[PDB]
Amino acid sequence: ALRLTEYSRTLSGMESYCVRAFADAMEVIPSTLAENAGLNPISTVTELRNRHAQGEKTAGINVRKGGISNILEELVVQPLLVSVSALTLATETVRSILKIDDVVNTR
Amino acid sequence: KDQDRKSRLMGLEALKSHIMAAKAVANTMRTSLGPNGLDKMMVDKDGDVTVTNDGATILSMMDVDHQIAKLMVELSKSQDDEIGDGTTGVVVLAGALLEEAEQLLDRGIHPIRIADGYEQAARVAIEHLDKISDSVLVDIKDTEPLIQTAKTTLGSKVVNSCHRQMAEIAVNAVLTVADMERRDVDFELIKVEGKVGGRLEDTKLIKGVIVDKDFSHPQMPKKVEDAKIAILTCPFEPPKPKTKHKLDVTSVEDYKALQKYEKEKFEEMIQQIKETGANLAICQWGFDDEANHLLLQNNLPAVRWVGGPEIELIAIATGGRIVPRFSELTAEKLGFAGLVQEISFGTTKDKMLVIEQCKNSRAVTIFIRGGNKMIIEEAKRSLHDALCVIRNLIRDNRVVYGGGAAEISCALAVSQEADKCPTLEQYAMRAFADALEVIPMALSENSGMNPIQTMTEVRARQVKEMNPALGIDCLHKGTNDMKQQHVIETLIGKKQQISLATQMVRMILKIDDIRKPGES
Amino acid sequence: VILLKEGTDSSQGIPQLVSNISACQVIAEAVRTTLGPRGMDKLIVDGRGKATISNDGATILKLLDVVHPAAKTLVDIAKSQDAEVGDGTTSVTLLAAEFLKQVKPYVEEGLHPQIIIRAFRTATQLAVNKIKEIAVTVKKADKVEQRKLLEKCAMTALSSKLISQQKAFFAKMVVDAVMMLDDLLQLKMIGIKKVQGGALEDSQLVAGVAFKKTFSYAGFEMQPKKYHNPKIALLNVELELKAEKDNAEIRVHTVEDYQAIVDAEWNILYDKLEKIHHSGAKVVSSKLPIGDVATQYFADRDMFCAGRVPEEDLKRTMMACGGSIQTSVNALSADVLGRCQVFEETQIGGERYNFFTGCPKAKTCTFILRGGAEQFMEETERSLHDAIMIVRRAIKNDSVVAGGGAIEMELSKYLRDYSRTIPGKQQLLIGAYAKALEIIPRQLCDNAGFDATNILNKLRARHAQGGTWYGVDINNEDIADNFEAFVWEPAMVRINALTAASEAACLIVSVDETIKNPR
Repeated sequence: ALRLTEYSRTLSGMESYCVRAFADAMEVIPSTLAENAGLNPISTVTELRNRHAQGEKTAGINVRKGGISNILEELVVQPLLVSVSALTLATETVRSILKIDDVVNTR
Repeated sequence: KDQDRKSRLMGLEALKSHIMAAKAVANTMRTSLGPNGLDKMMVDKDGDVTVTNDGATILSMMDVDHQIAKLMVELSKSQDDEIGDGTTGVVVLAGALLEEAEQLLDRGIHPIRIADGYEQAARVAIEHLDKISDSVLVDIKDTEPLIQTAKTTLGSKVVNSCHRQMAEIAVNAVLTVADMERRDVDFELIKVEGKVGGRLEDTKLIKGVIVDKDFSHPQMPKKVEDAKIAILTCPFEPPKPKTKHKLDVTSVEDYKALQKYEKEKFEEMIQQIKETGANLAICQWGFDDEANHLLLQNNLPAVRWVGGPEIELIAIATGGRIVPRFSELTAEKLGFAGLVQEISFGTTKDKMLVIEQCKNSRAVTIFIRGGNKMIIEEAKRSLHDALCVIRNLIRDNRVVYGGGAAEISCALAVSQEADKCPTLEQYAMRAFADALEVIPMALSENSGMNPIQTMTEVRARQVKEMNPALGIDCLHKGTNDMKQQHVIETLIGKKQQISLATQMVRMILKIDDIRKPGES
Repeated sequence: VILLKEGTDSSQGIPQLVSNISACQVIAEAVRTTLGPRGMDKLIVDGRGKATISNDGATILKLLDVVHPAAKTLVDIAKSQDAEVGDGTTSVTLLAAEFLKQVKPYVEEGLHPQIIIRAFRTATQLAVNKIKEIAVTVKKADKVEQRKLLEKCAMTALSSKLISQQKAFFAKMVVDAVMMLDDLLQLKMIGIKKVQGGALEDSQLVAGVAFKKTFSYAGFEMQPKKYHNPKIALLNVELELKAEKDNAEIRVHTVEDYQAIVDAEWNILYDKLEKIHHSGAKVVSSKLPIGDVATQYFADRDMFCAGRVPEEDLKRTMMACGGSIQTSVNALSADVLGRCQVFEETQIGGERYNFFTGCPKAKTCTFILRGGAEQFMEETERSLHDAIMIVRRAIKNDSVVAGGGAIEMELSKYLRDYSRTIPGKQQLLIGAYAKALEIIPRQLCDNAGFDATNILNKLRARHAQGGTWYGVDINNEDIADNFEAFVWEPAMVRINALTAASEAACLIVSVDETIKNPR
């Protein structure tokens, strides 16, 4: 969500608001994990955007200790295919829904 | 007392109701922003009809019961003493800050915390305006570039036909009443009048005070070169009251007796003019046929039926005093001026009194001719902000290119400074960036073009093509970069648009309740 | 047919006491968000249509005028709070209604109201003894000049404001304005005026009494401003040539009498100007406007006159120069004339301003506000007024305690441990008495936009480590020491706050039946 905002500034036309909306919708995943962990959803996401700007991907949310800590040191890791297939399959479904003008019942 | 039927609005819904009432005023004026902005129809309580796109005039004519809506109107009185042109742009900017604040209230952010974000982002935008600002008259005082700037402001009004001639008059008028080095220009020393007939190209600059009154007699001298002015509240004749004389004449015995007493008063006060050395006599009332008969023999022109407030304006401009009676006359109370003439208008019997100093003075009055009273009234407002543009250039000659180039360049810096604030006010800084984009967006919408495609296209040009800010052409000119189009607004005006809009949003968010009793 | 009440509305028992508790929470709800310097404001409109905007709890309660009988009780307690102290009306109203909320479920359980009164009387007596032990008198401490401590207390209250950058300069002006007073300190003495334009550093501190001087009329290039020992006259007379008050209308058929009538109308005005010259009054301050003709008279007589002066500025002048306000010019004499050492007309701001200097009877001064707009000055006007209150109360009472909910938490912890040592029904009531004292530090976090739960929980655990001065910081969000941050309040003010809150709470509980006589 942080890097797509910078790419939205370099583009032109309608792609500025459309890519930015795609970036802001990526913050719902960390906002949900912070809510179930007993923290402030709005304040936690704000601190992570700064730690990811100055630092690296290491910053994140640790649900076991209930606070922001190093994800690699807490032994939390996921393969790359899960995150890549999550964006690819979800995009194809969202694009398919936007292309539907009307439903027609046949017999 | 009167607790029953008392209107109360409280809670989170109170803030959303205040924003909705504020957006009703902002959405109304955003269509009139810019030179292509649509007009508004005004129906007076007495049945009069007038049409103007001026934002300051609209807010004065709008009658709104809601309390927060009344606060938006009170802002116009503060800005008109500075800008007087982009007053609509502040109301639109104030409505954009509140509209984006509605999305933040759903996230659970406290209103005071939102108001702190706008204040923090406002100083960043004001600081960015100082870097990109360029000067004109710096270190060298010149009237050549100053006249060209005023020609653009008058282009948005109905005076755009004669716009070139009225620019040189406003320049020489301000420089006469005050020096540019003094950097102090009072609007009370500048008056604007007008009369139906003629054209806007007939506007002239007379240094002094001018009011429309005729001479006591048409054969009086029309040109007085020396400066002698007698300003009295009483005419020269036997003393008469302020309403009705009602002389009592029983028969011819009282006629011949009182006429001799009046005859002594006829030659006494007329010859008294030459005793004090005075020439022109300004009296509040008129003269009889015998009084004007003695003035023609002695060559003593005078003005009759001078109004009440006109007496004070003549004594201040000419340097004289108000003399209640001829017994207090002296040489010090005489007013000064270079020339006194009577200039009529076509075949009209008005014959406005003309007082010319034949030199510089501390007060001037601009007169406007035109074929319609409503056009002249709009021509008066056309010079009002024009004087402010010249006054702002005298105070600070640094300027920032307008046409939306200023508001778009600021949001680029504010959006970058947002990631440097690890705190909840970061959202308020991002919403402050999208609010600045509304003013240049309303300019393209009023021009019959796609708003979004025009906004995002200019963003890419300022980041990639060139660092200097580029504007949007609402007049359908050749291209962008209004620097070549010579559309420029002062830097002082840009700092006030952000400062005054921040004050209004901060006051509306901190008010959580509005109370008032109802009719019992 | 035969009815006892016949339209008489009366109720008693438990429901009558519960109905009064819900009515007290409505009164505390209005002033609830106004607690604290950063608290939100309110907007109240009267029948005239004008809106009053301020966070002052004393002003809001006066405009409400609630018809409920139990609500009028808490309103009357706020009036007694002004005479004894003069502030804390919001704290007393909000805290007293909090006790009724805690004991509300105990009333529905069958607990008798008299036992509840026994708890609030005993617990309040112990809280007063605990405040006197914690209160420490600071005077010569660390051999610091008292002027330095007064400036540090002023910068803290003015921090995180519009003047927060210039607060270092304004702290000296607030302390100096208090030092110019006499041994008897009063807040109504020092006036504050606002002047548009100029930066914040342009604010001037005047030792005398200054006013806006809205007089726009003629008479310039005359009336020398410098006077060594002028006679200051206070007159409400209108010196205008043609005025709405004093005129002369006489209808005669004689032409020669018209010259006298016009002169007689000017004679009355000339007489009023002569009676001022007869007493030898150099400075003329008029409430009503003064005509241009009257200005030329005093101009040739080497005397100055200024009209359109507000009545409040004349009353502050009466207590300054040492004279008195005289309505007419006939009774004007040396008894009502004042004296000042230096009188000068200043052009600061571009407007013409007048002020006095070195008046023998003057206990008052005037401060000048300089800012970009009016809203910057109006909010700073009260912001500086709160700084004057801190400096004034610090001089009068030198024994203080840590503010910002710091003393409220220690009285909550001390009484929580003592309540366990009293077997009986007094345990649950005193335990609820300590919890109600925590509403003050909680409202400071909500009015500041912070998180009340995280701050209060970490603050409560911090008092378990022994620090008694720790409290909530309004600027930064964190637990800080209010004693080292120099946030102080007099001990007698906090004692009177708990006494008035406990008295108002016991009175509502003691009310059983509400009897209303139809008439």
